[PDB]
Amino acid sequence: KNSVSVDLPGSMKVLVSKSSNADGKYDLIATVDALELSGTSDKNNGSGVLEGVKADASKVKLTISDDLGQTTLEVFKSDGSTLVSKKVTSKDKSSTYELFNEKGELSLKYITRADKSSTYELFNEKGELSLKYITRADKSSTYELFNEKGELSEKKITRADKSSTYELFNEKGELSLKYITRADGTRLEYTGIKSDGSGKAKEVLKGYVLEGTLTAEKTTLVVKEGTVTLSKNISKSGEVSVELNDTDSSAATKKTAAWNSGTSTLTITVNSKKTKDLVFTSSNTITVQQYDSNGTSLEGSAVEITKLDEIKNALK
Repeated sequence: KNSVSVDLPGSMKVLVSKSSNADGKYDLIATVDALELSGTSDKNNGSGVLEGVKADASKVKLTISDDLGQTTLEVFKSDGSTLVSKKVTSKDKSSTYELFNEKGELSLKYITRADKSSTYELFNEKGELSLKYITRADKSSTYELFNEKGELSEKKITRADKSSTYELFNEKGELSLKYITRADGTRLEYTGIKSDGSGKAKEVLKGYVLEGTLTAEKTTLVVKEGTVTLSKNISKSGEVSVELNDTDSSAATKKTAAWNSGTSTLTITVNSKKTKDLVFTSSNTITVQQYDSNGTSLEGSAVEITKLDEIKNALK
């Protein structure tokens, strides 16, 4: 026919006859997710109502507002009254999609908007929220999954700088696992978390992993090489303190260390002579630098550690 294709909110197209019929009306045809719909409108721009029937006897109504600014796609049961789904989209790309349960209440609601923020919600058979995933215009998000009892089972909060906190709870809704991912990608992993707040810790750094424990007061990661044990403590405030302990009583080879929290540096000494500086950086790296053989001042440049063995080597 002489028809015009018209683009519609919601990534749909309608075809509207160019010629009015005897009654002053225009025929409309449109395929939406493979299904052909049809209507007759008194308007000639693509607005109006189209209808179609699916092979499962479901009934589909598309309503297009006068100014083409908004479309409503409804899916009904075979009675053409009981709702299955409804999708409303605007010209600015904002849209709400709703799926209905046999009760006639929402089982799913999903809004996606202009700035590309969105909210996705599932509702259980009680009418209660069972999952919520919200994404923001800066790509931050929060995800919550609840269990049948309505307690939290899984939670992830992701920030705009890409840092995140991921939590898993057991079947009683108690915290079991927590991953804290930093903005730079490094991670603190807490597993086997117990009622008393202690558990296993790992810090995942770029190239290597430290292991340790969590207690009520702090996280302490430990590297041991022979008689020497290095401990990195992270306090509740995020404050780091480092300790070195050497079970070697030999005055000639025993390591002792002095921490400086102002410079986040542990200085190691052997036989009254400084041997190296281990610096615990705000960038979640560890550098090692040696002194000269008199122990007077640092030589060379600091080397950034990328493997656990390098830490071990520094403690020999």
